[PDB]
Amino acid sequence: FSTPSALGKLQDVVNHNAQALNTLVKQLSSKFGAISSVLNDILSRLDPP
Amino acid sequence: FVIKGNEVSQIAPGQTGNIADYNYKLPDDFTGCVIAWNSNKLDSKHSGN
Repeated sequence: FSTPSALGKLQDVVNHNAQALNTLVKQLSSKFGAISSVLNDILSRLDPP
Repeated sequence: FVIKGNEVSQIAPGQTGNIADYNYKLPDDFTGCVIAWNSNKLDSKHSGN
């Protein structure tokens, strides 16, 4: 009850999976060299090729 | 077909304009060759062809 770090072994697992999912979602906002991260902006601004 | 010089660039995949949109359109996956040459000496008239 008293020691907040006593259960760290399980909290680290929960935190690591939460961080992995949050990072994976955040990567959707990246451009990777593209003009925009949103596919609809690319399709509406540029011609097919 | 016969087109204007400013329309020659429209005979290509993904292009827009009055010809690409309403007269002759190539597919986005077009494979082949687009050959164009000046015909001013054959098609033009002083009264207008």
